[PDB]
Amino acid sequence: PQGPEIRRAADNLEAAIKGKPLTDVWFAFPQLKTYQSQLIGQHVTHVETRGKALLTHFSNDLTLYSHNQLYGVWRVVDTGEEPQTTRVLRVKLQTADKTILLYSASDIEMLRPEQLTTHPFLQRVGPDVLDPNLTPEVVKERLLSPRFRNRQFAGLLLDQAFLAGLGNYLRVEILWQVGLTGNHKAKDLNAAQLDALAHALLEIPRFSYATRGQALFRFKVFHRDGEPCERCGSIIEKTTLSSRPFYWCPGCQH
DNA sequence: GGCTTCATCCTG
DNA sequence: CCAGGAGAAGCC
Ligand SMILES: [Zn+2]
Repeated sequence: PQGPEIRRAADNLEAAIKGKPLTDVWFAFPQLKTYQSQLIGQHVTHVETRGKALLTHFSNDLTLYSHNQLYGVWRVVDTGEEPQTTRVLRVKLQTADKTILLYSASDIEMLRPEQLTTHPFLQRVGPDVLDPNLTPEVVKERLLSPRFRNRQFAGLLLDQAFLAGLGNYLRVEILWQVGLTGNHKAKDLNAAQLDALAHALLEIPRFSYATRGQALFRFKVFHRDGEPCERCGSIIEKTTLSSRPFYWCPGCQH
């Protein structure tokens, strides 16, 4: 799961328990158990996302930081229910009527206020593609910046320092949308291409965020190797780029 | 810039 | 069943 999925989940967590007094708090990790007593009777004030980083803010200025990597997943349950599963529970934030459970995640930390700025991941993530304040021409500026203008898109679109929230599926769907392979640099695009890329970097993630869980978002190439491209009819192929699987259409990506 | 590595879950 | 496959940091 990447940005869009994490924000959908964060929205579900806030709907479940934002503002509601915690009646129980449980952490699997021994070093976090000390926060159990401290948080009972506090409440989540909001669940912030910074790309794939999920920050659950509490009313006593603590912030639970969690990153699902490839395997973590949140689930909202009615309080006291525990749908059977083989995943290991890692976090329970429980209120009178709704409880949220975080399973499998291994990167979980309790942050004090300073660390919202200094934590290693939070310190180096770039702007969030789902941030409404983030505009195409800002993305365009960033693409052309000295920092990123010479990066191949293959790696750049996975680098959370560039744009937070982008992941593999988004990488392939964005590059296909604008007809580019992974081996290009922002410096060598024409202005039309650059403008198309800057818009797709935002609109595709925002589209997935709005509709993936429900015109609606669909993969055009991701996991479609062997199928005919819906734009040009060519057969979508699967290779490896940036040591991650990569899908693309040889017929209309150049 | 290329691994090498960690981490959990699912499949094949 | 066991191995490989599926986000980010580390060590050159
Ligand atoms: Zn095509």
